[PDB]
Amino acid sequence: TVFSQAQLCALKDRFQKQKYLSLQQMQELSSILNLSYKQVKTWFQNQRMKCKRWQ
Repeated sequence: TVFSQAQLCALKDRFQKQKYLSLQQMQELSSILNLSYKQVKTWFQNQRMKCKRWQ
């Protein structure tokens, strides 16, 4: 239920390139990292909610 440091890098890496992923893309990314899609899905949302200028 808690992301490893490498996983955080990988998610943070993509978010810097893409604030908005498609459902197919979030499924693809959750497979690589071995995390639930819901987990990946929530992560991006939480991430976007922190700043106005990422919305």
